[PDB]
Amino acid sequence: GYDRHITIFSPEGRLYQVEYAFKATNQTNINSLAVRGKDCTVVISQKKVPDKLLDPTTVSYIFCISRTIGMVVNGPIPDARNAALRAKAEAAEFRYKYGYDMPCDVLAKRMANLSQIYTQRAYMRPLGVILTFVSVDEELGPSIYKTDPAGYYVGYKATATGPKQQEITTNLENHFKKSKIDHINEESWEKVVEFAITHMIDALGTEFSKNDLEVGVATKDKFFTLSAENIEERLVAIAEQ
Amino acid sequence: NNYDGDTVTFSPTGRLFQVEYALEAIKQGSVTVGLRSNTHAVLVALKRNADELSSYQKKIIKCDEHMGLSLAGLAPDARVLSNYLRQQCNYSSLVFNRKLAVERAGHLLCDKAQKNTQSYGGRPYGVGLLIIGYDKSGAHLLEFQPSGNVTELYGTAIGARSQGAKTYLERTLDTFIKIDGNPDELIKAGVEAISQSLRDESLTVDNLSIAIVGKDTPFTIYDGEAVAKYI
Amino acid sequence: SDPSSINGGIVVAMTGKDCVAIACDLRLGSQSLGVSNKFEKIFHYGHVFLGITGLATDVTTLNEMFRYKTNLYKLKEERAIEPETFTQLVSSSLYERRFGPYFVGPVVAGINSKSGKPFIAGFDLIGCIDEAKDFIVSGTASDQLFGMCESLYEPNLEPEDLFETISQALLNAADRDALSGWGAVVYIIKKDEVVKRYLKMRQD
Amino acid sequence: MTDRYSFSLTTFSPSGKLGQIDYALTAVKQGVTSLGIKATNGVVIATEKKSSSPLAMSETLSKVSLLTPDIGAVYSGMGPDYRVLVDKSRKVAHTSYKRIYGEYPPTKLLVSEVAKIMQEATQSGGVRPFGVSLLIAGHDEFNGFSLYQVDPSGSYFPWKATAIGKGSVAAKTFLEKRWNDELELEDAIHIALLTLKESVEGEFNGDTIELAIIGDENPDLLGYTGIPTDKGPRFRKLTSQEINDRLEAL
Amino acid sequence: MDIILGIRVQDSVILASSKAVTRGISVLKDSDDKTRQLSPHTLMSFAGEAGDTVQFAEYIQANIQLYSIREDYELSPQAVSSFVRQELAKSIRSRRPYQVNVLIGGYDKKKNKPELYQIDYLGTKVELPYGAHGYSGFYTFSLLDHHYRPDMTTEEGLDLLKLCVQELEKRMPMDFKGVIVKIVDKDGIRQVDDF
Amino acid sequence: TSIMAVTFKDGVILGADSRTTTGAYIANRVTDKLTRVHDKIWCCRSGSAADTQAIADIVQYHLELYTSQYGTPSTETAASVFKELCYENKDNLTAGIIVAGYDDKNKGEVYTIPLGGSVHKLPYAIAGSGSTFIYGYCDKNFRENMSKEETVDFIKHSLSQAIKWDGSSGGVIRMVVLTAAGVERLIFYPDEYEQL
Amino acid sequence: TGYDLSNSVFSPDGRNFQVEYAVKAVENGTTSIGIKCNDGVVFAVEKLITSKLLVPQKNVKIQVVDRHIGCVYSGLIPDGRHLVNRGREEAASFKKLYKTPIPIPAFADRLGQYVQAHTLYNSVRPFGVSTIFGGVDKNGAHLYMLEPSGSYWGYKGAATGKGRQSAKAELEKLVDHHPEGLSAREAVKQAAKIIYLAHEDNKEKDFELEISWCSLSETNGLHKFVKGDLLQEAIDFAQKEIN
Amino acid sequence: GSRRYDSRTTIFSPEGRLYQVEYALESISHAGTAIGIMASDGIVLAAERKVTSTLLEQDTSTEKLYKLNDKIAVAVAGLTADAEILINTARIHAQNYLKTYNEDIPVEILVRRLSDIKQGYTQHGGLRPFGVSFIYAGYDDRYGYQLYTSNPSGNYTGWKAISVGANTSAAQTLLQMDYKDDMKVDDAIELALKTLSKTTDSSALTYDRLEFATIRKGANDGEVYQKIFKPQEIKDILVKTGIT
Amino acid sequence: TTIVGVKFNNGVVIAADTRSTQGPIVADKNCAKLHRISPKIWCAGAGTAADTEAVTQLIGSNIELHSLYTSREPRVVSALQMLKQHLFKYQGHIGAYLIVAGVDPTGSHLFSIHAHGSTDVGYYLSLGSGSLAAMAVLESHWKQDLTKEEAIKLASDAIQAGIWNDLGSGSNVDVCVMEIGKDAEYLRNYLTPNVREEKQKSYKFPRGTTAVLKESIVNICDIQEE
Ligand SMILES: [Mg+2]
Ligand SMILES: [Mg+2]
Ligand SMILES: [Mg+2]
Ligand SMILES: [Mg+2]
Ligand SMILES: [Mg+2]
Ligand SMILES: [Mg+2]
Ligand SMILES: [Mg+2]
Repeated sequence: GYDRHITIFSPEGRLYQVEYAFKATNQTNINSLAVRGKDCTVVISQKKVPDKLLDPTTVSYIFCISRTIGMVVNGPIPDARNAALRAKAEAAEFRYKYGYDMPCDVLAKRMANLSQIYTQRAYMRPLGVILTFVSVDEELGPSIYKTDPAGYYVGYKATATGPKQQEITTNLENHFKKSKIDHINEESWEKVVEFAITHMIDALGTEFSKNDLEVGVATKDKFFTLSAENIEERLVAIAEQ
Repeated sequence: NNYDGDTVTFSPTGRLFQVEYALEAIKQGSVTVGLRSNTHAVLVALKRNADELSSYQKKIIKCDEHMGLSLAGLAPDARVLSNYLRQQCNYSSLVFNRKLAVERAGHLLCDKAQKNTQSYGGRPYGVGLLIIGYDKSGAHLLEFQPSGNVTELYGTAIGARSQGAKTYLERTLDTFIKIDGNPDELIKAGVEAISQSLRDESLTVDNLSIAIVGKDTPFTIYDGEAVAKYI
Repeated sequence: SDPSSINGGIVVAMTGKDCVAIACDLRLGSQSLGVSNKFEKIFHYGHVFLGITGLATDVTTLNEMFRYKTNLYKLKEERAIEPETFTQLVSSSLYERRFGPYFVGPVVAGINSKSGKPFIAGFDLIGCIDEAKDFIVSGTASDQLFGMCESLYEPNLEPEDLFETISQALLNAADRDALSGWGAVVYIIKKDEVVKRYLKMRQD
Repeated sequence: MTDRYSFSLTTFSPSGKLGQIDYALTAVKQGVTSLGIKATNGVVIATEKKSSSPLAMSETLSKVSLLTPDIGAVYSGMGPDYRVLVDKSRKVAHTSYKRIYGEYPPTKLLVSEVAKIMQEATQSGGVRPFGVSLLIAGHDEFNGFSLYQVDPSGSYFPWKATAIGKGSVAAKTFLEKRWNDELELEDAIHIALLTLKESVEGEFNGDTIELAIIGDENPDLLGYTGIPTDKGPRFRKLTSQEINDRLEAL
Repeated sequence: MDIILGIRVQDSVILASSKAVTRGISVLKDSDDKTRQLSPHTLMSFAGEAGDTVQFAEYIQANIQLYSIREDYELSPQAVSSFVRQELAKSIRSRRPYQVNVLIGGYDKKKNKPELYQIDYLGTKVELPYGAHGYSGFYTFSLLDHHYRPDMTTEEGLDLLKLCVQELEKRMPMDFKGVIVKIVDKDGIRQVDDF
Repeated sequence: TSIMAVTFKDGVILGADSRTTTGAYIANRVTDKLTRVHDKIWCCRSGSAADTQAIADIVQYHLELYTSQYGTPSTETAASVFKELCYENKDNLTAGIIVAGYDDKNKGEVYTIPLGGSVHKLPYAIAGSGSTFIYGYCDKNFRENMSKEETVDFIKHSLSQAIKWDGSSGGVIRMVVLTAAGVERLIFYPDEYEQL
Repeated sequence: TGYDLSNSVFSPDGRNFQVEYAVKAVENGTTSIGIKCNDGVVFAVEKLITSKLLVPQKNVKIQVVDRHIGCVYSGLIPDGRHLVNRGREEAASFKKLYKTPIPIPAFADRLGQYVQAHTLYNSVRPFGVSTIFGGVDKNGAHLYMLEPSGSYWGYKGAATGKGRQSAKAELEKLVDHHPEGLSAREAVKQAAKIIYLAHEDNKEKDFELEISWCSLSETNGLHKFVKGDLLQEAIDFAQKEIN
Repeated sequence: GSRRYDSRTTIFSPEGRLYQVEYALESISHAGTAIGIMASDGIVLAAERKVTSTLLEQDTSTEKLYKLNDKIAVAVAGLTADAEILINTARIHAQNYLKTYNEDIPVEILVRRLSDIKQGYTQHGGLRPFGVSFIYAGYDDRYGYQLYTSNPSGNYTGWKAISVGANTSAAQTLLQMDYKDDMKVDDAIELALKTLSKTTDSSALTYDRLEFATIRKGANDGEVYQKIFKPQEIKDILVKTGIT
Repeated sequence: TTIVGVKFNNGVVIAADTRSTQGPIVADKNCAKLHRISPKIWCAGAGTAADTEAVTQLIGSNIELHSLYTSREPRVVSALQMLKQHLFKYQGHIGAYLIVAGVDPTGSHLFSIHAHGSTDVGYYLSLGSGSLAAMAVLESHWKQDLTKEEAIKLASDAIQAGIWNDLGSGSNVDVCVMEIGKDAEYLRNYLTPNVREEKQKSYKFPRGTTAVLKESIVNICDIQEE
């Protein structure tokens, strides 16, 4: 039964350790969601601080990889930070070697290649995380690229990740079946964030306070995360409509 | 059981069996006692022969002028660890013109042992050590276990039936700690402590090993005729 | 002292109508001392011709190296290497020794077996390709060769006129160089026959 | 750390089977169908863009890849394994050929290098075989047009036409009926589309099919003018629109 | 060291090598044999830098003897000379090069021909009817150019050699203490012990 | 080369000429010697153009990676990274670098890193071949806590004199102003500064 | 099955059992705590007195990193020492390159990444310690706790070892009954109490209390051991509360 | 750690056999039959391709017969990818020898080096052996025309006639019967094809399922030529020897 | 050698003379010095000719691989950054001096790079032994907002100044024009101001003039069949 323990093929051509790494991805019981505006890319994630002894400002699964690229992770925090440190090193090295900022899709490919290696080389385990990279690319515009433990990656109009990803996904598909466009037709990122939160609320059937969410926003030339108070202002505008 | 094939494996209750098996080799070793006052520190060790044609295995090793140890378990592992100690004492003198604090020596041994408990291909050391020394903060006694645990003590014993001596020293603590400026009395008390671990055999002139270090006393080993005075 | 003029020697190549020629002297010396009058400096790998002047040990070494590489090339590709491709291979191989170079002046000559186009090229010791249409020269009498070739050469000579031109260019250049001469060979190269002619010349 | 798996993970079993290679071929069998057809004046390679979710932008996932200006590749099996092989194949076309000879390698030799890489993953320490079969199409001056299949073992074979993956047995049969030595490239494209329709479940259009050709030199894709002898890449990827144009006369 | 000469006649190769060994101010020896038998029908004479000459020659000899045992076959003189050349070419770009010049005289039993190869320390190889290293050629080549014929006998070769050594003894400033002469032919290698 | 950096009440200003020479030939007369290693940490370069560009690019890399992990670096930290490169590679480098940056806690700061790779925190710094001619002038005219406009004038008058006397210095005077307000590039042409 | 025999193997539920077994070794160790206060942090630990022969005050468990960070841990003591040695190398190299002493969040990730790395391969074993650490930097006080999986978060208060449940509950009370702050001096006393309260679950042996702290006002932002009078005082405060 | 997953490819069985070598030989026994026959005036190599398809491009295909240099060729039986690794190594060795000695490599020396490489994989390194058996056909001026085989153990032997791959027992018996020392190349050709015709698992033997080659002195005056047969030329020789 | 680069409205132009020398001797009268890093990134080199070619090919190769990997068209800053880090590493021992010009999705660019690894930006540049003659012309006639036609004229005039006044430069003018949103046009032998005049006399020899010892047919074919 040792084809179960290391990344070699089972008799049906499967990699069980990769499949079990996909299962670890939902250990945190968190859902996230990414959407594109005209000028921006928004990523939101549930924030759960179950212990009262925690400093909630340090509890986060959103990372600022470079000045332009943000990354949200679905999976255990140690593997998430391992991926985050690596992506930061890769993006900085890219800029040094090639003289321009690493595109979101290129970083996604690079991290997807690293993941592929762990599925082929026996001594390295796969990381039990799914990585969603966001930016406003200078050539391609608003961008979402997502990587998984199989080393698969692809670009997205919008996407969702976590235990309830299917509900959020179908909710998003239905909106785009309606609107018939690739993106949220909205000028300000504030309104794209409001769309994102609204559609998560409907799809999950739950209500959010300012401490139940985490929001990252990508614009031309910077990616940033919102404070609890910026999110509150978002929640307030949603309620009043 | 399924978890004792190497040092790199925890049991389901969080134990490291290879380390515990290394601890077991010490329990089989011949008894050795250590104790100290405020001025001197003494090692007493019962040496074990193979038969009546054979010599008695030496148990006490000098590390520096102000430091040395006794062993119980795998003797070649003691030779490796004591050699490492000699080097570290030596490094401290050559580079810093400073005698290595007995406490630092304990920390260095702990870290050396630990590396062999966390990586593949290694094995834990299979020896326990009692380290005495006199440094800038007085007399010291350390107990080293191959799990990497090092402990500073007034007195102790390790090896087969050390428990007897260990209780004796626990009773006598308040008396032997005050034996300042009288080396012979401190040894006597150590010889008395080690006698509580004897069954069948008794202390003879090629059986007994004593070492002492203190205020104005370099680490020195007494064997043979030189222990007659104490039997 | 200068490694590229210890042994002496010259090579010249020329293009004409549906043909190329490549010629060389036969001298090998140790400075003033003439050692051998049979040291040929032109080699061929299939239908591609390579002349090499300079330090003779490196001449020998490079011939053995390109024989090696063109033989493996043929086994893998299942066809003989062409002049344009070989030229790039020579350039690459020389530059790979950028900081400990072979002291040579190679010259490539051949006809592309597909297009029928005549081809020549020259290199410096470190791989720089000189791709002249008319003629390429190399060796210790290269200045003299540039002089002869520049005045004697005209385009589109027939094989047997080209022979006379390149022969006279080599001969009279060699006679004004102390370290060149002692015999000469001339290859006339057409798409399916190659002729090799040894010239009669003064032996001082 | 240090990689301490310095022993083979693929080994012969008592019956002479190399287990991991067979299991790699099984993974290829589950893969989406891809095929190639050789014509007198070109080669066509095609496959289905099976998108995982409709929110995925499937044009950002390239199943057919340029390896050199005159050589392209498609696959069946594990996509991520394919993606890294393409990166390595592109690099080896330069390091072990273009930097030496100043020209791109002929199809068979690049295939040979890819095959070697895949063979080594079948014998080297601490690795599993690649779980993909490749179809590599290309043109070069002295060999003309060619089509090769490369398998997990590193074995490669030249084909007139073939298919790999899911519905390969049926597709190969379909190709045996229609292939002849007088096909022009448009005829081969038409057959490729017909063949591919059988293994495709739902939507069958320019946005769900990926198709490329090795054909005529495209000087309009070169990016510069003024060197008569440089005439442009023979590899071209058909647009969504070009595919749909040919799906009417189908 | 100093003078080494070789001449290939009809059916044999003759190698002549000086006997003196000089350490600066004194002649340490006047009977030194500057040659090694590489195989039963191949002989190598050598001259160049102290220590390196003998180290190189013995290293070559060891390698050829190893080949002979492994294959139970004697390499042709041409093959031996190419091996030797490669080693010297390899050495010239080394950290510290062998400064050694050699002559290889062999009888090829397959082609039934004597063969003489001249190789200098750079790895410059040439096959010759007669050859020398250093300044030896400057004094002897004009005599060899005059008298040499490809159909000479062994005795005629030796006489032409005496004439060469006599010219060297007349015009060369160094006293090289005569030469040791060896002949390589179809029956192997022998020394001419009166010269 | 003439380069300088001056702290003032609202932050720091860097200044430089625009000439780079190959012997007596002016290879570039509009060089930019003021280089960005972080948003509000800039440096002036002197010595080997190859060395200082290489170092600057490496420091920009280190600080970009620092920022990703630990947030905005201090000016002191930037100088420390420069120093490490200059000190450990002193045998192979000819670099004289002035580092100037703005913090909100620390305000404007200036660090000079001369040839040997030592570091010196100063209220202002001058360097390059042309700096020798303005040691007297700068010492007499520099005050602490000048206004933006006084500081622009001090730098303009100083580099004007350096340019006048040093043949290796010349062209336009470039400046970079670093404050809480942001980052402002200034340029002054020969006709303005020559007649001061 | 057999998924639990090798580090870095995912089980079919997506778990690394060897890491979970490492936690068992931690849960079997002595109790250690950390309390974040207004301008600093306090660390305390229970040292079991195995015998009268242990020299009191002489087997120190709390460890300093650089000059501004304290670390305490429960589980396998040598694993904790190994982790602190690595921490010291990481702090030294940071200060070497960047001049400034390592920020606490930066330091936390350095330990985090190192501990996480020991869950990637079967050739190493996970760390058998949970580590509570922290100190004062230029952005204030920080308290972290780090598990064998490499997981860590910032805390208001934290506890690990055999008496972790008791101590947590005590920590939860302090957080609720002081929503505006707790002084460094208060926190020292409270730390003593909570250890004394947590010692219930290790009652067979009596113990020695050990405390340290870094406070911007009380210690100038440097890590110091609570010794002498101030220690005795906090011992008294604790003794009065268990009656 | 990693020891657990180590198959130990290089150990003796209790009987003193190398498991992996035995199992590699078992693999090879399912490969297409290859035959080599030596005459006084040349050598024939004939090999059967493993079942074809009508869409396989034959005229550009090479699965069995490989040129090592101008005087030496090999027939392959086993894993083709493994064979190509070894073939390229042998090609390089041949050129190294030519570069060093300025003489073409003697057939045995090339065969010994390749066999020594195969041997190494059975004694050290913990890697699986190459699943390949070779038949070497070549010429040199010492021993003239020579045939050798090598297998995954790295043992090699010389032959007048030999087969590898499928049905070697049957093939060897047939060659043992009809082979004669004074035999000429054109007879050896006929013998090889007849032997494959009888041992094949196919219904009949046709041009599209064969690779064929000869090494002949049949080249103007004392020199050797290799001839890898085109598909049309195999079709002609099948007719000429009356098999189709 | 004379080489120049000139920025204009919607792009950049580079030009070079065509003489390559061996000391004081002209080896090639019509050398092509304008090399391609990528389709729309071209460069020209002075200094050690093998180094400029080698370094151009190496970075051109890595640029192509980078472009394939990123699915983006190559940038001039990438060519620049890779060249300067390669050259800096070798401490000036690779004697490559280049003007690099190109257009990419980011715009039009013009850079010089020096053998030790320093780089410079500008609107007009020159390099080589004729660089001072060329720069005299560029400094006399260059203005902001040149049209494509004016830039080709200015650049070729700058090369001409090198051709006539620098002994190191000669023969013809080659030009390459890179306009934004268009294919780069490589204009080989854009100017031809130096045709060799016809000689006074034919030096064609009567056949049989040369004395010959031996003729043989060389076997260029492989081993014959049968
Ligand atoms: Mg793995
Ligand atoms: Mg002459
Ligand atoms: Mg003369
Ligand atoms: Mg002469
Ligand atoms: Mg010579
Ligand atoms: Mg000036
Ligand atoms: Mg430098």
